[PDB]
Amino acid sequence: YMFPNAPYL
Amino acid sequence: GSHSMRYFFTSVSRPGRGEPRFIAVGYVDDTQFVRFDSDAASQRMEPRAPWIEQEGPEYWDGETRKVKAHSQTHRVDLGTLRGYYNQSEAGSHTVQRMYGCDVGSDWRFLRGYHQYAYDGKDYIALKEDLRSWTAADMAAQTTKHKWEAAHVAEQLRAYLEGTCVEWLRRYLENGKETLQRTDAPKTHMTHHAVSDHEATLRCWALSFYPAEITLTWQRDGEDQTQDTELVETRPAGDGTFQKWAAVVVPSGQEQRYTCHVQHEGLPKPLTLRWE
Amino acid sequence: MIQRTPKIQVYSRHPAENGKSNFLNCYVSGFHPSDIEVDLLKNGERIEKVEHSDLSFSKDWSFYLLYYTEFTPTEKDEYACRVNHVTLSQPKIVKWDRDM
Repeated sequence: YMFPNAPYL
Repeated sequence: GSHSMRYFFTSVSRPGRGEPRFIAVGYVDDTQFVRFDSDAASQRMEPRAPWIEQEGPEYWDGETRKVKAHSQTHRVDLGTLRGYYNQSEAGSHTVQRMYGCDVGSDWRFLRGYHQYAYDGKDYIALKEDLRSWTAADMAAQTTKHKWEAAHVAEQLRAYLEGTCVEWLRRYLENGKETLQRTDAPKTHMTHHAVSDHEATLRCWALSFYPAEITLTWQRDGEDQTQDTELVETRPAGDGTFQKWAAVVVPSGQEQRYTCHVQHEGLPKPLTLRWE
Repeated sequence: MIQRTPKIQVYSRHPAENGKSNFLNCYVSGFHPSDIEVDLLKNGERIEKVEHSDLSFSKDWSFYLLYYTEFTPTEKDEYACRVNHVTLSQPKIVKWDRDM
């Protein structure tokens, strides 16, 4: 179950 | 025993060939259980192990929603890094991301990770304390500062210590048959004459699970690390793994050599001899 | 940028027995960047029905893939894996040896 975001680099 | 859940993400720019490629894969220990490929037709998170096929549309829709968002984030990221390193629009570049959590043999949270690479090198990593960041170069410090202001470590720590390990434990129970199994190595040796005065003895380990194994040769009980050809552990394609280890044994010396196998699936470590 | 050469192993899923169905594998690993061309060859010619695993990577960021196809070994037929990558100046061909 994935983490909700990919935070912007 | 101890377990992990890990997600791996690859985003590759393809200048003049449309959208960047985005591949996401998820694993429990050495077992892949989900995938997403931006180039594929379904545009869905898809199962790759039979235990996760039981999960149901809420699960599949929510994992599809998250993986699609990531694909779009990593599209912006490719442009952002190109700016950070002053690179041309001509070249293809690679962003990788991995995260996940480890539990010990008590099934309690042990360790969490969340890190990135740009073009094959460490870019930024969450440190073990889940509170601060390791930034490789000057570009990665810009990212680090962004993430510090947006409290990204705090959100990640809560996921990695809570959600991540709760779903790991759920997977381990629902997929007990596949994920709590060990397959012991099936072992054998082969012997092939190099020439007239020596021969290769090759010690094999097949159909094992998980991938972790130690396979070594001794001569009269002295470790032969320097003089052993050892291949990387390789997948069989059916969820098991294979490995071999070989030595060159001069004439009439087979009885000096022992192959030693350690694996979680064996009741005791093996000592094999050609005789 | 970083360029790492693929390690290549060609092998069968089960120990090869003539006349019994099996899978031929070519495992490429340790490579960067991810663009790689992998062909399985039967007696020098490209096998058409070849599949591959989903692209993943190791702790060091380097990629790995498994290419595979169904095959029934015989005494006579020769099999190989042919790999091209930016690190290879020409395609590298590795022969299947039913004892590697």
